Amino acid sequence: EEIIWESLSVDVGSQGNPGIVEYKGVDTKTGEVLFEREPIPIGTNNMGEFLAIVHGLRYLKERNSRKPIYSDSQTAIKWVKDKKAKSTLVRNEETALIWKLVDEAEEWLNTHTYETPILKWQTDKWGEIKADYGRK
RNA sequence: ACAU
DNA sequence: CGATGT
Ligand SMILES: [Cl-]
Ligand SMILES: [Cl-]
Ligand SMILES: [Cl-]
Ligand SMILES: [Li+]
Ligand SMILES: [Mg+2]
Ligand SMILES: [Mg+2]
Repeated sequence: EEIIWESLSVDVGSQGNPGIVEYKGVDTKTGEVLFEREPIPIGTNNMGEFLAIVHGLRYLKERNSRKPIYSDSQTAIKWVKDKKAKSTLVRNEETALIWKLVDEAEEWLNTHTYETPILKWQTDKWGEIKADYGRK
């Protein structure tokens, strides 16, 4: 398995889980940050991974790009394939923002088409995904 | 068990 | 050590 360098890599980072969630997408080859979401006060790791992939799909579609997306999240790759994010996070006023984003991301997937391959980054062979946040 |  | 997920 060769890395597909002509691709977009996404990943989540957080302070607490559940906690403050952010995510970003980078050029897999150069590491250039192509988008980064403003921190969301309360969410889960998997919600952030999910939003990161969907944002990537929207980013590539808008730019007429056929590049694949790498994610390291087994969970979020499945959620995108299903068009359904099966998060356990409670719905309350503190989690309303992220739940609105998740609901809207599902809605986008149910109203648009894409051919973008969503690929599992093979961390065991390649090391950390290039969008990883690391340690604070 | 696997993945974050 | 615990949390989010299949
Ligand atoms: Cl978002
Ligand atoms: Cl997977
Ligand atoms: Cl591909
Ligand atoms: Li990740
Ligand atoms: Mg990471
Ligand atoms: Mg980390």
